[PDB]
Amino acid sequence: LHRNSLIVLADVALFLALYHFLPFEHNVVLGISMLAFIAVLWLTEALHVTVTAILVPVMAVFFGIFETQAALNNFANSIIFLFLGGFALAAAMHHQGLDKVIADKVLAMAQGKMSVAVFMLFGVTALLSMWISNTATAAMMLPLVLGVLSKVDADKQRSTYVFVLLGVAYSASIGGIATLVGSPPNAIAAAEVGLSFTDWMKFGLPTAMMMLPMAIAILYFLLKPTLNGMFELDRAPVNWDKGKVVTLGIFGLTVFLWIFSSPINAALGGFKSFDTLVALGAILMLSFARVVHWKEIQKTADWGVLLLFGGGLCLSNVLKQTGTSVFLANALSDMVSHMGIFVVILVVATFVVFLTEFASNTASAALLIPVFATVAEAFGMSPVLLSVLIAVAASCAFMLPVATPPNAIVFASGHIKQSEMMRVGLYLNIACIGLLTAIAMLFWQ
Amino acid sequence: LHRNSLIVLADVALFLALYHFLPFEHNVVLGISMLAFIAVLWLTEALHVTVTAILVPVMAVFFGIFETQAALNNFANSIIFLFLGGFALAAAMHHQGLDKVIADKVLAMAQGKMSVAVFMLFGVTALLSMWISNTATAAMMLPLVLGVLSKVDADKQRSTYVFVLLGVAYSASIGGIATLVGSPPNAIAAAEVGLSFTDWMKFGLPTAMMMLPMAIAILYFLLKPTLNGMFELDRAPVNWDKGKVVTLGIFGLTVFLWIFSSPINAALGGFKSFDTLVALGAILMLSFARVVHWKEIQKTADWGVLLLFGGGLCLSNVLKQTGTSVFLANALSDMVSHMGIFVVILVVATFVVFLTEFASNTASAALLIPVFATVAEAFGMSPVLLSVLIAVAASCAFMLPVATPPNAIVFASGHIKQSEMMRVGLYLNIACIGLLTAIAMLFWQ
Amino acid sequence: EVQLVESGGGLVQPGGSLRLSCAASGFTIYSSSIHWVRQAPGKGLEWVASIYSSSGSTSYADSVKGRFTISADTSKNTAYLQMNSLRAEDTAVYYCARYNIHYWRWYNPAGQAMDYWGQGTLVTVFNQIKGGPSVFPLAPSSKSTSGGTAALGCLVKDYFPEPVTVSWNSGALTSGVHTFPAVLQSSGLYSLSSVVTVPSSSLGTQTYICNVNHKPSNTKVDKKVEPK
Amino acid sequence: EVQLVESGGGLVQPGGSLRLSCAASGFTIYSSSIHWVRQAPGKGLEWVASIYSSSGSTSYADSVKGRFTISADTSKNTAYLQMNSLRAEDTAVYYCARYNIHYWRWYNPAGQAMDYWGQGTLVTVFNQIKGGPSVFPLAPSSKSTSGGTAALGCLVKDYFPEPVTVSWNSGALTSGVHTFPAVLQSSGLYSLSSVVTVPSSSLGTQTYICNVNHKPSNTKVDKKVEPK
Amino acid sequence: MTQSPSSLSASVGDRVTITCRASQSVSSAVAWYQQKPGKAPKLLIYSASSLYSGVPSRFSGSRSGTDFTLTISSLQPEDFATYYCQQRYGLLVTFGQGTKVEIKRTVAAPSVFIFPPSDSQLKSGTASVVCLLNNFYPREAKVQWKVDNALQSGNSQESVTEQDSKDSTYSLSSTLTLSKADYEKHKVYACEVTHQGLSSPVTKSFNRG
Amino acid sequence: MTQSPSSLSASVGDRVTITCRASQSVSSAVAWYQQKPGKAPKLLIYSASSLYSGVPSRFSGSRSGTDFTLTISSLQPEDFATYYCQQRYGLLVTFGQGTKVEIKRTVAAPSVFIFPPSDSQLKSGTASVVCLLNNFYPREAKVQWKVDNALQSGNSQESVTEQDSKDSTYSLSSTLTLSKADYEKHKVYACEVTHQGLSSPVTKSFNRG
Ligand SMILES: CCCCCC(=O)OC[C@H](COP(=O)([O-])OCCN)OC(=O)CCCCC
Ligand SMILES: CCCCCC(=O)OC[C@H](COP(=O)([O-])OCCN)OC(=O)CCCCC
Ligand SMILES: CCCCCCCC
Ligand SMILES: CCCCCCCC
Ligand SMILES: CCCCCC
Ligand SMILES: CCCCCC
Repeated sequence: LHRNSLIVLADVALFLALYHFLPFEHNVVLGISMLAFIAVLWLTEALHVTVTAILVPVMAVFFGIFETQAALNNFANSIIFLFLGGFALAAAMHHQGLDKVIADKVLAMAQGKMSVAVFMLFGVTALLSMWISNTATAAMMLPLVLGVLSKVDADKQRSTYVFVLLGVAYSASIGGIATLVGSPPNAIAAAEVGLSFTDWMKFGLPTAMMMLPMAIAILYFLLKPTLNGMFELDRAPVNWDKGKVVTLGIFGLTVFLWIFSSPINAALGGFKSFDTLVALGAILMLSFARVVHWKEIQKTADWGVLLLFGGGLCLSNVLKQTGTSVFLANALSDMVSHMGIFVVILVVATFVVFLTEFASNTASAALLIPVFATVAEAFGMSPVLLSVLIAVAASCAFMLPVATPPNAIVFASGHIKQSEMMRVGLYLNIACIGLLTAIAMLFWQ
Repeated sequence: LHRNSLIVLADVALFLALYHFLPFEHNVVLGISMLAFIAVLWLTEALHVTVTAILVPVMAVFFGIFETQAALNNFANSIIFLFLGGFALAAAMHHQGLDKVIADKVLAMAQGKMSVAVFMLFGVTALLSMWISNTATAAMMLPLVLGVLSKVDADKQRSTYVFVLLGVAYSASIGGIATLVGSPPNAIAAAEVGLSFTDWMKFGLPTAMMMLPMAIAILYFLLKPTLNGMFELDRAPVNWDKGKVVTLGIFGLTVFLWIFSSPINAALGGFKSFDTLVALGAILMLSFARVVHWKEIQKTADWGVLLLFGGGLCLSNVLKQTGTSVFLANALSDMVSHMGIFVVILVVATFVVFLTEFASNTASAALLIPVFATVAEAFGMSPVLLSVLIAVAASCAFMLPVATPPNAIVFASGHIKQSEMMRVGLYLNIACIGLLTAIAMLFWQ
Repeated sequence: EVQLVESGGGLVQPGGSLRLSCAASGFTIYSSSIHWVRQAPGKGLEWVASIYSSSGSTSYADSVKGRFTISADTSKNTAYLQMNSLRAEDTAVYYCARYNIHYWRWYNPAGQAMDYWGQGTLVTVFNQIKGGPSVFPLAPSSKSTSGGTAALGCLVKDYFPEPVTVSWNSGALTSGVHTFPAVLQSSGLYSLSSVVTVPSSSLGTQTYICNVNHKPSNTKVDKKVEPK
Repeated sequence: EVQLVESGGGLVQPGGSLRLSCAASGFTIYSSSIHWVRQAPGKGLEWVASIYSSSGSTSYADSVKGRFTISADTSKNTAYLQMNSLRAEDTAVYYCARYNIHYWRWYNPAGQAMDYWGQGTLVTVFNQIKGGPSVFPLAPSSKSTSGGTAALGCLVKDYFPEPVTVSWNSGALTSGVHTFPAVLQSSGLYSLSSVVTVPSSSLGTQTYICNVNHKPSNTKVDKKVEPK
Repeated sequence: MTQSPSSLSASVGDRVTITCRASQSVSSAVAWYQQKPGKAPKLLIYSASSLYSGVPSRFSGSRSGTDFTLTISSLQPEDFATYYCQQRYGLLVTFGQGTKVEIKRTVAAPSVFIFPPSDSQLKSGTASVVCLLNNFYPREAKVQWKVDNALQSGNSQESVTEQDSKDSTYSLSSTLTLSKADYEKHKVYACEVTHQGLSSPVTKSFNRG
Repeated sequence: MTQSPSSLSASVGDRVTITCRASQSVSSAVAWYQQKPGKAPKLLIYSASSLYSGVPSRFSGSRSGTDFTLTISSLQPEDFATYYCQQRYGLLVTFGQGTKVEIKRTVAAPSVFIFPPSDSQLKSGTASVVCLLNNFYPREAKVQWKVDNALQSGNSQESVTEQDSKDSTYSLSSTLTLSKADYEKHKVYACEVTHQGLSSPVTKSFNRG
């Protein structure tokens, strides 16, 4: 009846037709059919992305690939709890009004000049999107932007609004690239290839600092704003109070343990996922310090994402067990033999960068990182590189409305068109493809 | 500074003093100290019960008992997902207005007589608390009760209000005893001793049907109400609509798979936790049928409980590994040798029944079920019996305000005193001790 | 895969001391209870001691408290039973079993009750030696069953440790033979009987001779049953 | 714990057929790739074939496509390499290794690259037999190094399969001996040399004789090096 | 704990039951063991009734309070062994007094003989008078060592075989161990034997030379 | 894939390096193997540089693009073996052409001798003229089988030992396999030998009888 319902039923027909008409070994065809089914469900978002995550195990058990608990244990990978600690910290420095005070304390340094305050906004947004979230910080910042731009006109010099808002949302989606926490695809990659915090920052932070100024430049040049002006913000200013400095101490200590986590771990006894134990310790420090209450951490966190991590991991483990990934790798051996590596990562980056515009970031990553990480384990390639690339590119959703929520938050206001976003995001996605390809080809060496 | 903070710091001092001054084997003393720490934290509720659950693994890794993931995998036991499916069904038949319509369709059968409508309310409340929750259904029903009792006086014949409301809350806390879903302690027990749905209903449903009429009787006799009257309910009546019958079909089918889960499983291929796969299938049927959207399932479910299950399971696994449970069993061998079984379950039931009045049900269960299940595995006793008994008695929180939320929901209104609840709950807790002891001593044979 | 091998069992004197070891494989002592079970000489099973090493919690039987001591060092796998003040009423075949308790909820080769014992270490509390298995013919009464069968035997007298083998005419007569189990005499010296059934007529055409094989003292004797 | 045992390797004729088996223990073929690696006769390592059974995905080398065929039945553990149309340039020592790929994220004895190979099955594509290791003395030139050392040897001519042992004077001279590796003649018959270094003066006081031990045809010959 | 019955006479194909009373009504840890002579016990049932992996379905268990119980539906020829109940309570165990199931047959007529001591007994200073009971049914033969209407308690030893494999009967070789002059100062020697197959206790007396 | 250098002359305690060029810039699956003569290869490094459990720390690896590389810091006497690189690409593997590290020493003076064929060669119809090179340094001796200023290509076989264990030198036993009349119709027989230790190629000629 409904559209998505027809999508699902066509998906089931496709899966049955594959399962029956694909002449292979049973496990190859089973994994192929599950992959097609899950993919069509994770791109079209017929069923909530997390419902499909849940459905992955149910089809990994009902066909004998796994024992129930061996599948359900995918939903407890230490990266899930690292992201839960990230959500706890976000809730602490939101409920306790830390992010807002940070923003106001930055803007005030730009005494009254918008020309520097907008770049302050971009820096702040990409400095908070690391930890807090991509949607939440964009929603928090849009009011600040409008307060910055209540002076200027909305129809005459509208390019200024487009610049400010797009830069904000772009900066959120980018700053999400700078920490495991910050965007789910980071964690999907890390869990699929076993990465730490500071063993992922090495790929994230340089990329974010090399891609954010790029995007700001391309906005400033495709759009010719009138950023000269004065700055009148109307809200009761904020100030440091006990409970915020405590939260800052806890947050800084947690980040410190996260960064220097190998030297500390070795000096403690060598535990496997010490960043996750740092995250849990952050939860406990916060709760024992009373800055946050678990009700906030449960109202804020997105447990759908935390079930998605497990669903994608189970799909990875399915493509592993069934040897589907190896079947493909053997099927694509000649093409990838002729194609080097530069072309491989170029194709991957192009595909995901122009995909996540139409699909979601988290779902697209959960779908592809398993596929390509396994197919790369088969080929010998390092799954770390491809997983990181697909987690960094899936964030690049700069082209149109809901591809990331931030774009849609901005394009709720109505001061930006669609065509301008399409053009800007096209140029930006090309440049980001170039940048990802270059910094990857570097990290290879 | 704060009270709970002093509780925690005294707890840490106690744990250190044990760890250092208890001369035993290192693992015995470690498990003893962790048990004391966790207990003081789960009774006093200094830290949110779930924060302590999270803290259990962190102290099971930082002292070498377990590898990080071997601990975190406790938070993925199939019972957790069974309860997640229960929460999904609750959200479906709440968002879709199924519970409310059920209630209104029952009350209408009692044309206009309160004398039968109050017992209809008790039956309905214990019929919904099986699936939905204990707090939520009491909150939903309190307005219905007041609508029943808007005719009668609140100060002259107040015993009627006390009867109606206490029976409602008692019925919620009881009906929670009739299904794995319905109350967490059910699941804590099941996970700790590996129980199915219909292999726990055998202990739950008869107990609930033998304890609910008991409680209603003791209320009707300790209080001499004036239940004679007429019935005027003022709200736009409800009726069946598509989306509710679909939800009923899904719910009935899910319950059917849950009950006949062994015959079906054998006829499907024999999978380990087929009730949990039924739960997940219920989520998928609902989402593909569009009666609920995962946003509801995430706003409704109490993931704190789902982390608590894992925390309690990890505590059980700690008391297992360290052999602490066996150390105790050997230490208590003589006393339990003299004491039979009747006395053992009598003491256990008395202790928990009079404990959960002061502490919480879920925390008390999570604390004791591990302890006593392991100590019973040591003694040879069946952990099934003791775990079920502590999960059925912890629900018996009939004595005073917050011991279960329902009591406090009722005693928010102000038409019932405290002393009346204390007296009624004392008599009821004694009678429930008797009943639990009898039906246990039966299930033993 | 899983197995327990028991060692350290052998000869002892009263007021003495021995020490049995029970080396394990296929599981970890850390996650199970070890159980030391002396059966008896020619009687039923008797339990002796137990240990759970994760805690160091040991339980001895009421009959062996200030006389035994169980122990266990993990990191290879073991469960030692040090026997002290061994009495005459302690000679037996000690077995070493494993009992899993907790079911562990994740995975283990753990079994659940004494599934995997071993083979047995025989300890023989001992007083006196220099008993070679003396041999002692038994004469069928001259008035033996007429037209029927008459059984005759050779008695093995005053011998020490098991085993002693008594075969008649070097395997020539394995029909109607009966080699009774050994009995412990009041003086600590074992002594059994070995008998054969035969017709009363064919007695004179053959010589019936029993080979007393005894390795400990390396004895081989053969007695000629010659009725007068 | 883990090991791979390779069997089925032996004598063959050209245009023939053989079938090697590689039975595994300590892991599951289902979760790893099996790799068949013929080294060479007296050369370096060469890769031949591979299989991943979970998918049935096989990869042969460019040199063996319509000639080999790999296979594997799980449920005990195996990886069969059926060799067909064996050529003269295929005699070698086939090894069978395991390569784990995916790291599995939970647990496995899986290794990661060819950690655990085996011992080797030698296959010798073969043309003609009835070569017993003929023996052939080498005379030190009558003008041998004056006041120095002169080496002399016995040549093992026209023999078949390895090994052939050549010790001089039944172990009396293990100093200055050199038993060269066998070389394959143009006719398919092996032939090596075995030489000894000795002073030119002590040559006449001893007879130098080499024992040609050959089990296949059960030969033992001893040639007397007698310079004229 | 205490296990009954002591001895069971059961023919093949029969259904047999064993009871074990605990006297500690806390531990449902009762397990049942099958031991063949001299070999290590083999587990059948572990908690009270739930079967073990590698055991036939005819071995069932039950609890029924503290009266734990074992049931063998079809008694096969390989199920003739000694059966024990163990009860774990904490860390300490205790088995049952022992149950023995034996393949039954008709009454047999004990071939009872009496022997004197060989002359080489009469140099070391002892006499071993052998009273044999061959090919007789289950166990009950109190060999009354009767002389001059004088019984000698304590110095009467008894040794029996297990159940034979061809006729499933027992053979008994008692022994009166006596001193030197004690053998010389008495002439008559008889062993009276009581059995279900002998309506009259038969005594095989004899004189020295 | 292609592995260099072919042969390495390295003395104990030295640091040695090996290079392996892939030509398929996709797979970082390169692993390094240590083989002793006749024995099964022993793994050292698996992906490109990360060490294996049971291997010394002196075996390090590197990628540097497609120029994978192996490094042995302190060359110990037990590290003298044959080293191979394998590159997995999908399911198919390919090893390197082979690298051999040999413990080096000073130039040795090849003790070069020439032998005739024994008279029992001269009945079956063949002659095996043996040109021996004993106790000489590493490998380079192209034994020119020179007669009457006539070379016979193809019919010149060569067999060398491995590196000796007492003096770490090589010994070579070439062989001219010739026909019967071919042996009879020539009188002179010499093998010219070239080495770093001989400034002049020495020929050991001889005549039959
Ligand atoms: C994404 C929508 C899927 C559309 C259907 C599809 O992909 O076609 C089937 C393929 C492979 O099966 P085949 O067509 O090669 O069999 C043909 C042989 N006759 O399945 C896959 O490989 C899907 C992998 C997608 C992961 C991104
Ligand atoms: C619940 C509050 C705990 C109060 C402290 C406490 O229980 O005392 C320590 C005990 C046992 O240690 P011990 O006192 O026997 O050492 C004395 C020996 N000298 O620890 C336990 O057994 C705690 C178990 C509680 C589980 C419900
Ligand atoms: C506030 C985040 C700081 C991150 C610093 C990272 C430098 C390696
Ligand atoms: C609506 C719940 C029905 C439960 C029936 C249980 C009967 C065994
Ligand atoms: C065509 C893309 C192949 C992917 C290589 C991992
Ligand atoms: C005193 C209570 C002991 C608990 C038995 C499990």
